[PDB]
Parts: sequence; C-alpha cells; structure tokens
Amino acid sequence: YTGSAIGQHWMYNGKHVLIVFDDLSKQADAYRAISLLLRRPPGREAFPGDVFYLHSRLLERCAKLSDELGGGSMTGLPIIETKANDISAFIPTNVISIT
Amino acid sequence: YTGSAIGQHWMYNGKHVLIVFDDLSKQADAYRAISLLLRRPPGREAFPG
Amino acid sequence: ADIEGAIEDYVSSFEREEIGTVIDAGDGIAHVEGLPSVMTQELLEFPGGVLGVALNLDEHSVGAVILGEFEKIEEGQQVKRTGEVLSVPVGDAFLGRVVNPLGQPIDGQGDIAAETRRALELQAPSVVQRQSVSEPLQTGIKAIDAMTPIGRGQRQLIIGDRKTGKTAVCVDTILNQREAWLTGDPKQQVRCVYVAIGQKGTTIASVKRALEEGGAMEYTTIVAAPASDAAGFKWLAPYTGSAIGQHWMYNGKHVLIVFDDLSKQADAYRAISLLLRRPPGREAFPGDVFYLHSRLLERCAKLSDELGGGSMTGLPIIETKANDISAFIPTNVISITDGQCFLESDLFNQGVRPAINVGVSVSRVGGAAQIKAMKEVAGSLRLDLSQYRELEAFAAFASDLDAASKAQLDRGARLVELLKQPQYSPLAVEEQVVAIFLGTQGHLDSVPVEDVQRFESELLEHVKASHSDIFDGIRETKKLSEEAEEKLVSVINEFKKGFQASDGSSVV
Amino acid sequence: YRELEAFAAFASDLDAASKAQLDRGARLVELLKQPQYSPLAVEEQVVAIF
Amino acid sequence: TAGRVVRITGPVVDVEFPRGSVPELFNALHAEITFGALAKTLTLEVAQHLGDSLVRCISMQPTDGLVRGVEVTDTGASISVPVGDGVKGHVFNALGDCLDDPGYGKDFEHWSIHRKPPAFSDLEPRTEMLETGLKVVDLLTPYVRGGKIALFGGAGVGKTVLIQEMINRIARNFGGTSVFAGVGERTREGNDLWVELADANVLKDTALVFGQMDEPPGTRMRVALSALTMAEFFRDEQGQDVLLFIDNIFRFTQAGSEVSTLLGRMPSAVGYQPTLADEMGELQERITSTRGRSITSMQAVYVPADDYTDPAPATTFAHLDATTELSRAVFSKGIFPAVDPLASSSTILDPAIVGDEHYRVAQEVIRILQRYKDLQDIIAILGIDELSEEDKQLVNRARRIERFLSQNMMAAEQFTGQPGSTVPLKETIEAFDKLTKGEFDHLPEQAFFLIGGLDDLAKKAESL
Amino acid sequence: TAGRVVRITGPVVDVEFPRGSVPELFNALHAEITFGALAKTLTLEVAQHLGDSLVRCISMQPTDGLVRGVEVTDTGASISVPVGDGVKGHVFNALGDCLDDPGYGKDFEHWSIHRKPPAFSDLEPRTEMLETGLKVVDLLTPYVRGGKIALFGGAGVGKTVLIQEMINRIARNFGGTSVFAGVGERTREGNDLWVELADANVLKDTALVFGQMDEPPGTRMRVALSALTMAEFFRDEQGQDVLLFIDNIFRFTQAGSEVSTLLGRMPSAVGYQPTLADEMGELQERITSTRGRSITSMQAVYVPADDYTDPAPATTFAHLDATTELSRAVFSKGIFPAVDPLASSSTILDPAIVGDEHYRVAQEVIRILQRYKDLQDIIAILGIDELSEEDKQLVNRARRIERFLSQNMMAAEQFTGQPGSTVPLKETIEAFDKLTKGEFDHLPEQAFFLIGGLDDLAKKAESL
Amino acid sequence: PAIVGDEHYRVAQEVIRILQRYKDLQDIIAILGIDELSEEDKQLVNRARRIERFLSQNMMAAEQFTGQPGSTVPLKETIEAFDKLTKGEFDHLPEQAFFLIGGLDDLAKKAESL
Amino acid sequence: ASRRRAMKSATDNADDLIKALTLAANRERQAQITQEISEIVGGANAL
Ligand SMILES: Nc1ncnc2c1ncn2[C@@H]1O[C@H](COP(=O)(O)OP(=O)(O)OP(=O)(O)O)[C@@H](O)[C@H]1O
Ligand SMILES: [Mg+2]
Repeated sequence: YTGSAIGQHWMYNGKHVLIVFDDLSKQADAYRAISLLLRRPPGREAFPGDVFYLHSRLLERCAKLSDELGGGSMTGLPIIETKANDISAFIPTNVISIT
Repeated sequence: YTGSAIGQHWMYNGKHVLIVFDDLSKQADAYRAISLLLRRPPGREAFPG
Repeated sequence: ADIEGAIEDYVSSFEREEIGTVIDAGDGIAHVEGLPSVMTQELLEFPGGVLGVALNLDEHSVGAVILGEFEKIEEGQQVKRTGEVLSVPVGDAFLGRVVNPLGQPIDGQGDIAAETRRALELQAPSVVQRQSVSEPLQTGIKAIDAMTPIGRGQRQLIIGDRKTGKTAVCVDTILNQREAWLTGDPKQQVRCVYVAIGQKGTTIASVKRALEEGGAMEYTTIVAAPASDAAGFKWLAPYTGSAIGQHWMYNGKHVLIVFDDLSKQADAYRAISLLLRRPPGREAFPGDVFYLHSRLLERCAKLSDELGGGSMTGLPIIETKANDISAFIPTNVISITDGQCFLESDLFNQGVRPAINVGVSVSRVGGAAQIKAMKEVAGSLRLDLSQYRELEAFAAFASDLDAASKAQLDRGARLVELLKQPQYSPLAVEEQVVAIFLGTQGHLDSVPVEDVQRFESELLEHVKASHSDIFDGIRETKKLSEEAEEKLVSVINEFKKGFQASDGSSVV
Repeated sequence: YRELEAFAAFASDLDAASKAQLDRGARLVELLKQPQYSPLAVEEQVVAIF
Repeated sequence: TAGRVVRITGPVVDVEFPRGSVPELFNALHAEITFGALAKTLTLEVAQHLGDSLVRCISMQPTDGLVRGVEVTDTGASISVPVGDGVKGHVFNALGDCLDDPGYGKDFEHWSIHRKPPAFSDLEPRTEMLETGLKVVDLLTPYVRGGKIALFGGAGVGKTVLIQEMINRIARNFGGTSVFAGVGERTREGNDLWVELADANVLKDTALVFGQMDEPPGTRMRVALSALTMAEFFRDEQGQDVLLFIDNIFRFTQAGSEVSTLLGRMPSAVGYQPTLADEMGELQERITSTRGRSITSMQAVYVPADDYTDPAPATTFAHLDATTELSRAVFSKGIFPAVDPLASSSTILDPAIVGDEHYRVAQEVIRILQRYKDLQDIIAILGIDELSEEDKQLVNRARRIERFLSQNMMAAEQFTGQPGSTVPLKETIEAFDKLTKGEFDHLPEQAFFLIGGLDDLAKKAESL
Repeated sequence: TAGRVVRITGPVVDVEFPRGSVPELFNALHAEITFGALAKTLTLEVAQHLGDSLVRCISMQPTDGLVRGVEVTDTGASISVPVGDGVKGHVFNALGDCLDDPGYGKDFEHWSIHRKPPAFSDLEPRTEMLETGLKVVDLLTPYVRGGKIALFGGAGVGKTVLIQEMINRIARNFGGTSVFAGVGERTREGNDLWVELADANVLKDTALVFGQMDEPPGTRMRVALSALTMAEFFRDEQGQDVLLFIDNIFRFTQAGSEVSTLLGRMPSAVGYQPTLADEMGELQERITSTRGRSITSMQAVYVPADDYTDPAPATTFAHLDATTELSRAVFSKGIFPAVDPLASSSTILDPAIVGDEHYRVAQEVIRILQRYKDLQDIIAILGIDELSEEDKQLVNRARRIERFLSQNMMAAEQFTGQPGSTVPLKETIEAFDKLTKGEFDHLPEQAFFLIGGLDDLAKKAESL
Repeated sequence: PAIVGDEHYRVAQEVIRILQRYKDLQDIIAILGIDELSEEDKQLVNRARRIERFLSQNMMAAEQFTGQPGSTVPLKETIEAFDKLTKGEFDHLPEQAFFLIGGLDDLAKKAESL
Repeated sequence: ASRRRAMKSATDNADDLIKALTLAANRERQAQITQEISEIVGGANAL
C-alpha cells in the first residue's frame, strides 16, 4: 500500500509508474496473521474473506488515467509464489481474477 | 415440518399420504443459518449437533 | 494511595488446614474454590474417598480432573488437599501384579508392599547422566532383531493400524525375556511393565493370560487403565508405569516399558484439556500433547555407570488410522522415538506376520544394538529384501531376467518366508542367528518357498535337540565362530536329506 | 510446438511438415531464452523475433 | 424443596435449587408441561453442577412446551428401569415405561441405569466360538460366545438386516434371555423385529427396549443403559445366559454430541464431544461378561461418512472381540451381506481355538482376496490378459470366493425372494478350502452368488 | 517490587505486577517451586500483556508443583545466554545454563537472545561461495557464505560424520567456530553427539546448545535463538566465521505452533502459528554475512508427509540457499560423505556466481550421473552385458565420477589416521572435467575411493 | 424434447453420451492412450475429440485477442453438424479442422486449408 | 520395440499422474486439517 501510494502520487501528476510487488502471497500471509491475531474467523486456506479485497484494493489503483487527470499510469507487476505449480490455489486464483 | 403436519393430519384419519421434501439439504443449510445466528456453537461441517 | 497497600496486605493475608469447596462439577472435572496454597498437579481428595488432580489454577477456582467415582462429587462438597504432588508406590512387589495408575492393585490379590513412593513428574535423566545404547534387547521377533534392532535404553515405536499385530509384538518381546530372567543375573534380567490405556478389561485379562501361560508374569507388572476408568487414569497410566520402571532403572535394573496405546493417552489428555477450557490446536489437541509424550518417553534411557548402569526401554504402541503416519500424534511420537516398526494390514493379510514393513521401518540405534553374530548374519538381509521388493514386479517374467536377478528374487522370497513367525513364539537370539544364517548364506535356496517356514522350525529344533553346541557357542561368545559355522553347515546339510518337502521334491 | 515435441518424444516418425515445425519451435525456444540482467531494447527484440 | 427451570435451550434445561437441596449428578428430576397438545411429565437427567445452586440437565422427552420458572421436583435417585423375568416378552422405552401394555412394570424391582462396570478381578476372556451359519462370519469373523461382537457399517449397507438375521440365527434356539436395545435406529425396523419375534415365539424370551431416532438426545443416550441394565440383571441376579443386541450403538455417542455443545463442552475433533471415549468406555465395559456369567453382546456400529477413521468407530473398535465390517464397496457389487473380508477380524481366529484347518483356510482366503484387491488397479487399466498365469488363476479364484462369501440370509428373503440358508461350519471350511485349492475353477462365477452351501453350488451350477 | 502468580494452566503462567513495574515483552522472570521432589527455579518468558497489570508468560520448565501467589522476580532483560570463547567445548540448554558443568558460564558476558538482524545497509550485496574443500559440495552443490543449507538424511547415512567434517573444516580452513543448536534434540542423540565430538576432539571447536524434547515448547522454540546468539557473538565480536547447525528446524516451527496454541492464538492454514513466516524470518535473517564475517547454517529440515508445499517446509525453504541430501544408497557403496549428487541442489550453481567452467563441468557430471541412474534399472535386471558400447563407456565413466566424489574426510582421521584432504575448487573442477572427458577411465574403480584430488588419484593408481 | 424438439434433443443427448464415455475413458487414455482401447471405444474417442473441439467457436468478442473475426452458427446448422459428427460423417477429417471454426462451410474451408 | 516405447510412455504418464495425485492429496490433507481446526476453534470461540 505504501508502494502504491508513492506510485500514485506520481501517477496523478502525469508521470508513468511501474509497481513491482515481490511477493503478494507474503502480504496475504501477513494479513492472515494479523486477522487471526485479531480473532477474525478464517475462511479458505485460513485466509479471511477480506484477503481478496486486500489485493483488489491494491491492484485496482494501478490504472491508466484519462487525459482529464493528466494521463498518468501505474503498471503493476504483482509476483505470486505458487506451491508446486498449483495455479488453482486460493491466492493465485484471486490475483488472476484481479490482474 | 409443516408438510409433515399436513400429511399427518390425513395419516391419522386413515388416509394415505406421500410427502416429497425438495431438498432436505436446503433445510439443513437453513437450520445451520438459524443456529449460527442464535449463536449455538456448531459441530462438524459447521452444522449444529 | 492506601488502596494498593491495603490490597497487598489483604492478599498476603490469604499453619491452619486448607479446605476448599466444589463449585462446579461436570464430565469428570470439578472446580474447587479456595485452596490458596494448592500446587499444580497436587492430589486433592473429595469427601467420598474420591481423588482428583489440581490441573488448572485460576484466580477464582482450581479445576481438578477426577480420578474415577466422578458421580459422587457435588457442589458444596469439602475438598482437602494432600500436600504431595502425584506419586505412586514402587518396589519389587509390583512384579506379577496388575495395578491401576495410582498403584492400587486391581487383580484382587493382596496389598502391594511398596518400597518407596516416586513422583510422576520427576526429571528424566539428563544428557550428562546417560550412556550410548549398546546392549541388545532381544524382542524374539526375527524381523525386529535382524532389521530394526532394539537396544535397551531405546524408544522403539510400534506403529500401525488396528488389528495388525502391535500388541502381539510387544507381548512377544515381554515373553522373550524369560530366558534372561531365569539367569538370575541383574545385568541380563529385563523387568517389564505393560501399560494398558483404554483397552477393554477382557483384553487386559487376555494379555495377562498370555504372559502367565508363557511364564513372563513373574517379572512383568501391568498398569491397567481400562476404558471403564476416567480420563484421568488413562492420562496417568503411562506415567505410573514409567515411575515403576524408573525405580528399577535407577537401582541398576533393566526395564522394558510397553505403552498400549499412547494414542489413547493423547485422547484422554485431549478430553481433560478440552473440559478444562484449554485452547485447542490441531485435531483439537492441547498445545502440549507433544510435550506430554516427550516428557513420558524421555525417561526411557540408559543411565551412565555412575547411576548404576540401569536402563529403561520404551515400546510405545500407536494405532494409526488408515495407515496415516502423518497424523498429529503419530508424527509427534515418530519425532520423539529412536525407531519405528511400521505394521501394515496389507502385509498382514498377505501372510507377512508379524507385519513389519521393512524398508519404511528403521532403528536409529542400528547395529550398535545387535550382538556381533546377528550383526554379521543380518547385514545382507536388508539389501536382499530391498532388491526383492524391487524385483517383485518381475516374478511373472522370471525367464527373461538375468541369472543374478533371478537368484536375488528367489533368495528374497525365502528371506520373506524366513521373517514370518507364529504368535507368542519368540526365538532366542541364537535361534534367530541360525535362522537368518539359513537364508542369507543360501541354505534355503534348495528348499521350496512354501516349506521354508517349516524347514527353519524343524532344523532349529533338531539343533536344539542334537547340536546345542552351536547355540551355546553363539550365546556365550555372542559371535558365530568359524568352526561353529562349519559345524552348523554340516548339520544343515545332514538335516536337508531327512527333510521331506510338502510337494514331495528332494531338498539337497 | 510444445505438444508436438511431447508427441515426438515417443512417435516413431512424423511427416516432413512435423519435423519442420519441431525444428522451428526448438529454435524459437532457444531464441526467447535470454540471460539475466540483459534487457533488450524494443527494436532489438523486433530484430530477434524477426 | 423443589427446583425452578431458569434456562431452556433445546434438550438442555438449567434448574435452580435452594442451596441446601442441589440434586446429585445423574439424578432424575420431574418437570411438567401443561400445554394441552404436548402435556406431559418431563424427565430431566442432571448432567452438570454449574454453581450458584444451578444444575444442568438433559431432557428425556422433548422440551417443547416447557416454561421458564416451572417447578422441578427431585426424585432423589437416578433413572430406574424395571428388572426381572417379567420384562421378558415386552417392549419398553428408555425410561422403563412399557409401550405395548402401559403400566405393566410399575411394581417390578427397579434398578438404576447407572452402575460401575464389573471389577477387573471378575473378567475372564472368552474363547468359545459361536456358530452362526453364515459363511463369511463363520470363516473369517468367527463370533465368540460370551464375547462382544460388532457389525460396523456405513449408512444403509445392511446393518439392521444382518443384525435381524443374527437374531434369527442365534436367538431362535438360545436357551437364555435376549434383550434388544434400539438405540436411535429406525422405528419401522423395530416394529418388524417385534412382529417377527412374536411370530417365532421368541418374544417371550426377549425384552425389547426402544429409544428410536424420533426421540431427543437424552433418550438416545440412556436407552442403551436402560437395556443394558436388564441385561446386567439377567447376568448377575439370575445367572442366565444372556444375549444383548444393540442397534445402533453409535447413536449413543452421537446423542452425547448433540447435547455436548449445549452442555458447555468445547468440541473435539470432527465435532464430537471430548468425553467420547470415556462415555463409550463406561457403556461398553458394562456389557462385558464376568466369569461364570455370560452376555453375548452384538452391537451395530454406524460409521459416519463411510469413514472408518472417524473417531467414534475407531474408539469402538477397541471394545470388541469380533468385528464384521460392512462396506459400501462390497454392497455395491451385489455381494449381500456386504462384509469386507479383509477389514473384519476376530480374536478367536487363531489356530489354538478354531483349529489348524479353519485357520489355514481362512488365512488363504484372506491372502487371495488381498492379492485380488491389489490387482484390481492393474486389471482396471492394463487388463487381466496381461497378468501372470498364477495371478490370473488367483483372480478367478478370488472372484469365486468373493461371490461365495455372499449368502441368501433369512432376513434378506424379501431382498432376494429366495428363502434363507444355513451352512454348517465344517461345510464352510470344506467349500472354501476347495475354492482356495481351485477345485471349483471350472464353474461359472455367477454360480457362487447367493447359494449358501456346496449342494446349492452344484444345483446352481447345473441351472447355469 | 515483585509479581505474583495468579493463573497456572500447563506451561502458561499469568503473573500480576504492581501498576508501575509490569515487565516488558520477552523478559525472563524467575519463580520458585518449593516442593521437595520438584524443587526448581522456573524461568518464565513474558509473552503477552493482558491488562490490569497481568502478564502471560510461557514457562521454560515444567510448571508442576507451582503454587498460586508465589513471588515472581523480574530480571529486567530477556532470556540471556553466555557468550565468548568460554562457551566452546561445553553443552548448554536454551536458558544458558550449562549441562555438563552446572554453574559454568554464569559470569561470562550475557547476551539477550532477542536481537534484531543486521541493518539493511550492513548486508552483503552479492552471494559468495564457501569453499568447504569437499569435492561433491564444492562442485555440484556449492554452499553459501552466510547462507542456509538444508541437510536431509537420517541414521546410518553419516549425518553426524558430515557434521564433524564441517566443524573441522570451518575450524581449520576458515579459522572459525561452530554452534550446534539441537532443537528438539533427543536426549540419547544429544549425548551421543556430545561423546562423538569429544572423541573426535572437535568439541573444543564447537558450542553445543541442546533444547531437549522433554522440555516444554518454550525452550524448544528459544534454543535456536540462543545458539544463534552465541554465533552472532562469534561473528560480530570475535570476528570468526561461524557454522550454526540447527537440527531440526521443523521442531522450531512445531514448538512455535505449540506455544501459539497455548497462548490461545487461532491456528493458521495447516494448524501452524499465524506468525509462522515472521518467526522463521526472525530466526533465519540473523544467519547472514556482515562486515566480512558470516554465520553459515546447515539445517536439517523435516518435511511432514513428504509435502514440500506444507507451510513449515514451504517457509523454511524460502530461506535455504542449498540442499544436501544424504542417501542410504550412496552410503552403502562406500562413497562418504554420502551426498546424493542428483537429489542435492544449490541456488549458486549458476554461471553468474560460479565460474562458467565450474557450471559446465558440474552440469556434465550431473548429466552423466543422471544417465547412469537411468541405466541402473536396466543393469540391475538384464545385466551389465546387455548395454551398448556407448552405454558401457558411460556407465564406467559415471561409476568412476560418482566414486571420485568421495573424499578422505577429516572426520575419518580419528579412525583411519589418514589426514583429511582439502581439495581446492579449481583442482576439483579440472579433475571432474578430466573425468567427464574420460582421461582417467583406464584406472580401476577402487582407485577413486576416498581420495582428495588428482595427485592422490595418481598415487593410489600407482599403489594398485 | 417438448421445448427444443425431438431432433435437437436427440443430437444433444448423443453428444453428451459420447463426451461422457470419453470422460470415463480419461484415465486409460492418460496412462496408455487410445491404442489400448477397443475399436468401438477408439472410434468413439476420435469423434468425441472432434465433437469437443467443434463445440469451440470463434467468438465475436475474441477478435480483440486472436484477431480472427467471429462467427454465428444458426441452431439448425448446429444440430445438423453435430448429428453428422455423432454419425461419424466427419471422422476422417483431422482434429485441427474443428478448432474455433464455427460452422459447416467454415469446417470444409479449414479442412481444405489443412 | 513398440511395446518398449509404449511402456516407457505409460510409465512416464503414470509417474506424472502419481505426482499430480500426490499434490492433490497434499492439498486435500491441508484443507482437511484447516477445516477441522476451523470447526474446532469456531466451537471454542462460541464457548
Ligand atoms: N505373528 C503373528 N502370526 C499370526 N497371527 C498373528 C501374529 N501377530 C498377531 N496375530 C494375530 O493378529 C490379530 C491381531 O493381533 P493383536 O491383538 O496383537 O494386534 P493389535 O494391532 O495390537 O490389535 P488391537 O488394535 O485390537 O489392540 C490377532 O488375531 C493375533 O492373534
Ligand atoms: Mg493391541
């Protein structure tokens, strides 16, 4: 989120940005840890229902602004670390559906 | 249960009834929802005991 | 200002006798208000002669697991604290007796003259106090003694699904110690403790009858905690058995502790913990179930010569479900133990009895637990069996195999038949040495597979009746001497002529 | 080319068209192979894929 | 001094008493439901003391109609059931009230359904075979006279049919007293059993106790104990040889699960109650047979989700001498009565008890069946024609053995039309010995399906 | 100002302090168990602040015999372990108490086991090889200076001998030291390792830190951090390269999970603690190279259910830079160090880090050994004579290459008396280039066993 | 059949039968391939693969990805084409002719192309 | 020769199937553990 903020400040100023996230599965694990420590009931693969939101909220802000807003852009290369080529896991599928 | 009561009224008057429940799986889901909303701790598969 | 000081004074105010009152009681747990000086795992006593263990100590109350006769506990009952943490009597008087986890005899015979009392939670021998496991503990099973040897001081898990032969293996191990016991030599005698957790009473009686018919009961103590007993007894039973064993271990004696089964130990502890509102983990077990089993098993050791040189061998038994050795309790006890005898129902039905799955079964003590004769005779057994299990796919197409591969397959089949063994018939180590010598040296090559099990049994008997010089030499020297080997080969070839194969062929 | 190579790993023989496809695909694979920390300008990539 | 209902939650009722009159655990309390349509006297069983003079009880009848603050009186003694020779030939519920003749046992000797098991000093293992007449049971799962027997099964694999057959085979000529305990089974099967026993004049020697699944968890918990109390009276106070059929014992533990969470217990694995093993152990150890006093018990054990690794079946397995394990895989292949010959076991299937011939034949049958089970994977894809000649012969023999283990049972007549059949133990041993040596490899496999004996085998072979 | 125990539930102990004296997180508190049989000084590690001045602590020693209201004294610092050259040659537990000489090291410098890893600007920016001198390790699986090496194996594959070899090599070639963090160490295996190192005379070069299995989960969790604190002292104060064994780091994860369950934290995916990745990172990131001095770690990793996707191994393997798998098959052939050339792997075996010649030679060796392993199935069944001439040539070459990967390890000097050989990387590369080119295929296979380079190869060939 | 007609229903159910039988043979195809199947099953698998690939179509929304213009097959033509496929009238054409073709005339054109 | 090729291909396919099924079984094992723990801790949280 701080990376996306640093990028977005440039984006709304008309600058073109590239955001790399190595790796968003480790954000999902950290958020799972925080949620479980806050005692939010887990869901699939012990993740909270918010996990999808967590990534979408992040990767939606990577956008090609219209010329009304300066024409800037923020390209996002989220990195996901699958386990044994299991592209059908929860977080890989979520990010595929977001990206 | 309402269907069973309507059927039982005829059953106890000497008449033959046929009851279809379509689906009891959706009754189990509704009972699970009711029990969780009432905050009964669930059992296996989140269903009530 | 004065609030904190007065509060502290009142707290400090809280030789007079301490008596609490039961406030809650349900499902084997009783909460006792009062008893400010109660200590964790203290033995509380409730009015009807009942006993409990103070296991949770909150500021409000003390949650105590009740050791039987739970239904006699009521709200408002007066609870008295015995100033002693859980302790059990120990002495030589426990041999031949069946006791409950508190050391009270349940066989119906007279009282037990206790030499001393040992606390259930004493420290296990530290790193400095132990010594390398180097003395064999002959189980009498050819598979275990040849492939996964158990050295006294070891922790050999017996793990497998139900009705696979685990209790058979452990009871055979107990029975095999009779020859050692009759020596009268404390350096050879192996005392035994068979801890029964959750087994039905008639099963415990059957095990006792098996030990008595075999004569082992005169050096074996059974710490029975049948399923009829509360979860407290099923939880304490391994510790009572371990304490009885430890008293002998620290006095220079060697002990063989059999837990049947630790899975029910863990189940009872889980029930107690859940009823005490302790947070659950995987499979609803408390976070300290691994700690429970490790604390139990690490008492098994071999004390240094400074501490008398005594040893305690643990043969824990685990009932895996669907052969899932990756379940939580199997994983914990596989991590804890020094070796694993994996018994599988697939092998048991195939006629490999006892069903030790060679290859996956392992002993980390290894050859250090075998006498030199067994070490040299059984060295080639493992490689031959592995080669056979690789070649088994080719049994149908033997004509197309290399002569070496066909010889390997034929040797492996006869070795597999050799490792079979009938129940309650353990073999002395010399008999095992001669038997494995038959196979590994090729003396079974000429015998049909379906007759190998007979060819062994007769041949050994013949030797035992006519050329016991070989058995005596192996036993006394612990190694198969060259002249003894030549004499054994001559006896083998002489016997071959007189042996009549079931199929009518000639074995020479 | 991926499935064609998988098939050719055990097929006894294939038409000259199949062999030509396999030869082209192997070369495309060896071409897209690229060393690390060596990005190519877009025109260089155009020339390479050409 | 009387209580007061404070909190009602399904089958669990909390009752407040004056500080000096809190009832003991497992005492029976009587509340009253006054609503006309559901008016009744409601029997609560104290299950917990939870402080402040509040007890928590498990209702035996449905709590529908119960009102907060209704007076609850204390009986001073636990739930008691009638005992004696009088209860034979009659049907009772969990509470001991007679069904077919209300007010019958009101003046018999009454025993509390809660008692400690026999002392370990009184237990003697049983090693005497009980010849059933079923091929599979007699060969691979030989039952024990005076021991404990189980029919493990998934849902709808024929546990009730096989236990009714077992009643037909063991109880008809039994000189002792039978007790059938319907613990949360189907009421239609209970009525069929009742009428079948009445027709065969076995009812006069049998006392039936029903806690069928329409009843709430409390009755499904205490009906097993109620029937077992009559069984224990017959074992101890009369020395009669006793048969104790129970169907389905799992409904006991399951019932405890239903109230487990309402009682305040944290759930264990797979949602079962933490006290699963302890409760089941008490109940099961009460069923054992002391020396000189025999209870041949047979329990149908439901296996949830067809999963034999489920905690309830796994915990029950340790309590049994013989376990006929019925599997849906075998039932799907038409092989009635559904027994998995490999999973089932018996403690008397040793050469020292059943004999060398019997043991050899049974263990060769198990060997053949295990090899066939291993080969099924190969055959389903690579085809049988690519197996070894020995393996092909073994597969043929294994198919014939699997189909021969099927039997036309008396209770299954209405599933197959044909009448029941009985195979003597010697005939079973001989027939399976021949099958294992290949003396019937020339007959078609369908000739071995639902025949029950060598004469029937020959007749059906001729018919084919 | 001292605390007071208010709740004891197994290893967890809650302590109430005056409002102005509540200890901070991870502080080590001392309590007294005064019961004679169980007298002890409990060391509790503060895990949480519960408010109302209460702190929840994980007892590092069994809480049996602990009494409510007992005074708890705050040390003011986290669990502190002894450091310095004094820790060499002795065995400690997780709390810094010496086992083989109780009371020893209580006056050394004491370092908190909770230390942040090196600042970002202090880390090395390029991975550097660790020329350990072993042919197989240097060629096929080059270790990382400051990296973590998985060590797979078991009993009877020489894992302890390899550990002794690495201790000797780090002590002598690099002039460094070693720390053996026996997390979840079986007490028998701990004693065996202690006596083996004492006999091998390498104990003087290594500090042993045993967190035994029978100890509660707190010490099993903190023993790795204690050993790593000793290693950090050697790296940052004595200026010595350190090799930190962590056998088994799965047991570190498991102890963390157990502690998390005790504290009431909801389990993560497969039942592991939610902070699993955080804990593994805190442990592993401290194992790194800084200011030219580094801590290398060989960590035996248990992979539950052989599932490399499991959260525990999945988290551990994100930090491991190489893998060394000891095979029973290779050990049976006499090829000590018993490293499996093919199943082992390294993340430095890349032309960028290692030399291009090194990568080429290593890949040629891997190809030859892979081809030989593939042909082994044909050889073991049909015989060596069924192969083609090219196959026979490759089989001989692969036999010689795999046997040349053996080495006269320093750990063997105690037995055979032949000094251990340190083979330079360049010499190994050129030797295996020659072997793969066939320049040495005319020697007998026995010539390559346990020889340290080309000169010893020639000398042994002459001796044969 | 009361809604879509006898012919449409029959063709759809025959297609589903062929595809279900192909799915049943999936493990055998994975291990040993079509070679070990019986001749009836071999023919069925061939036309099942052709049916499955002919269910693919060049969607008009897919033009943004593959650049190929999209097709539209009237229901009568779909029914006729799949009846012919299930009857084997096209089992001589190569499998590739049926990818993303959308119709019978386009099928013939792509068959000519290959 | 054709049988050798076909059986090598079959062994490779069966090994790939074994790897895929082992991965699926590991996923199902982890999912079962997670689901069991979720049920247990849901029962615990509701007390
Ligand atoms: N070596 C053997 N040869 C033949 N039969 C054997 C052998 N070992 C055990 N059995 C038989 O196997 C059956 C199971 O034996 P046992 O009761 O010892 O196993 P278990 O796995 O410990 O069982 P449980 O889980 O019920 O305690 C019994 O019939 C026993 O007689
Ligand atoms: Mg047993």
